[PDB]
Amino acid sequence: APPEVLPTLREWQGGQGEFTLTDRAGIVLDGVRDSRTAADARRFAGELNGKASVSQGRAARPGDIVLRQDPAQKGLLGAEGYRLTVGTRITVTAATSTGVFYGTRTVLQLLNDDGRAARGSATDVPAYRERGVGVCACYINISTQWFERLMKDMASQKLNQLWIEAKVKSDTDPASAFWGYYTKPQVRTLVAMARKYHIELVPEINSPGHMDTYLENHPELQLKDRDGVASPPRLDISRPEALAYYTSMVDEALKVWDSRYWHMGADEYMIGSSYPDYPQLQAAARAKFGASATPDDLFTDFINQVNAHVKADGRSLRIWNDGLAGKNAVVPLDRDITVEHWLSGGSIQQPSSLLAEGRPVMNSAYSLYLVRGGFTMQTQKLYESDWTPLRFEGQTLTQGAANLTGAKISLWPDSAAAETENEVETKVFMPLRFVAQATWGGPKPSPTYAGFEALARKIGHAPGWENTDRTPLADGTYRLTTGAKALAPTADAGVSLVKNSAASWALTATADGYYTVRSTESGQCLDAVRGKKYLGAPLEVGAELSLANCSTTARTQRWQLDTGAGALTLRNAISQLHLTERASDGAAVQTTGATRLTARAA
Ligand SMILES: CC(=O)N[C@@H]1[C@@H](O[C@@H]2O[C@H](CO)[C@H](O)[C@H](O)[C@H]2O)[C@@H](O)[C@@H](CO)O[C@@H]1O
Repeated sequence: APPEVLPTLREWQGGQGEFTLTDRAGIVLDGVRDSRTAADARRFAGELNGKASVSQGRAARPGDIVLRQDPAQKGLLGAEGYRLTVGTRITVTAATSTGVFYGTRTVLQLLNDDGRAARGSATDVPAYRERGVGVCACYINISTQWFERLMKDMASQKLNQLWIEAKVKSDTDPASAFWGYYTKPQVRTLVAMARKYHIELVPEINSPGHMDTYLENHPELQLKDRDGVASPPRLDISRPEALAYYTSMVDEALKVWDSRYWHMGADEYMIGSSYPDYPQLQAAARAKFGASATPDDLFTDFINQVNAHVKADGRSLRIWNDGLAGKNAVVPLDRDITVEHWLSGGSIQQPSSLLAEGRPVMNSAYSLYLVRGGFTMQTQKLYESDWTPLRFEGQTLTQGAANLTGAKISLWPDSAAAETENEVETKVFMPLRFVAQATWGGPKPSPTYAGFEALARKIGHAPGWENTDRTPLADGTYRLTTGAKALAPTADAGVSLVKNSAASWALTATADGYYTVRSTESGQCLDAVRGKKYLGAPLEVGAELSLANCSTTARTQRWQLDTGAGALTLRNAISQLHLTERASDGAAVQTTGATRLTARAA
């Protein structure tokens, strides 16, 4: 029988007998020297969580796990595939560091229960080259700790691509640097994680619309209608300053992400009925592309100019598909632009038509979305329907195509205060295994979804997934102090740090890894409801915290306890800002710094 591993092996030639892992076992690297494979192999020893260790100075022998990097196997194993033999040693042979790494992901699952594995062999090569999760970390901020956990689980399931839409805190354009954002050091930590776990990051700055996270303080870059009224999320692609601004931000972002791909988004610029309100678009289209040109030609030209820009720096461009609707009769989309297909309908170009242009096409179906406060993909029905990347929105291919790159699930924060990142982490568990399985492309693991879920939950998270303590305080009543000031209810539902206050708080852990923080004196819960909102979330740095009637559904009343130096800081689950004493008046406000609080039972 094939081993019960996920994703499944493309095949399995079973024999009788078993391999048994002992304490004296070596991990032996006896192919080409590769410092990345070696570093991976040292981490792998720890992930196995027994006493096996990397050997040096000897040949492979019975009992070893052998990791053999042989570039001459590329024609059989590709860039990511490996050969696995389980006999009286385990041998993983691959052409690349990544193929060895994926072989080790299988070995972890084979040996988890009792250190024994059934004998046999497999050539295990992925069916698709892009096997993805996408996270829109926009408006809100999604913690780097959450991303590290996701990437470990992705790697454990041989997923290899992480799309991230996020805003780098900008030195190029400081007027865009309003929360949420990632600092450049934080982005570099994500880059390092992805290198460790053999994931390719694919960053996006959406354009030329959906730019309200950049253009808020740039009224001069916002598109204006016939009457001068601004469309705040949109650049005016008829003007030279649009491209100049956009490529300046791309260039800054590529310096930190250092990715091979750039995703510019390029969703539909506006509905067709809106073009008459911006007659500069048709005018510029005609000016540049002739009497027959339409605004869609201008839009596609904008994309092709970004293409030229990023190609000059050795990168490749990707876009969404929904602005490709057969209306750009003069200016075709450059055929080396990867199209990620998520939406069908109307005259939106079909996947078959895109693939016939010879360009790369990824399946990013709507049906594989997770949305805060909204749509949840139907993992069970998809599994039962034997979903593959051939199953696009609006069109099933019956024949494969080499330029179909693969597929990804996508995690969106539309109602950003409706669900916490920890809730989303729970929700994505089975989606992740589903997409890993469908894109790696081996035999279906179980005829039933129940069997697949059971297996996936038995295998569980990657080794060492946990990277935080979610419950560092016993539930109870505490004074929360900084010097001789204690957090307390103050005027007008406010909360301040108050000298010699006796005020105390009931802290109670929640199911999703946070705490509610409830006034002993008032009975009201610590909340974030004041200041500017984006997607319903209180994202204003400097906004006052306040007290409100305790509500289980108010995710803004959930607080993460970040610990350090015998103290804690309180991070709002939704805003991801920390409780901070405001110097002028002692008010508790939310900032990207923090006030350290000592918890004293009380
Ligand atoms: C064009 C469109 O409707 N796209 C939808 C997604 O839009 C993204 O929304 C996020 C905010 O959550 C951000 O503004 C991105 O730039 C934007 O592309 C998104 O709403 C998803 C999920 O509902 O649906 C469409 O893909």
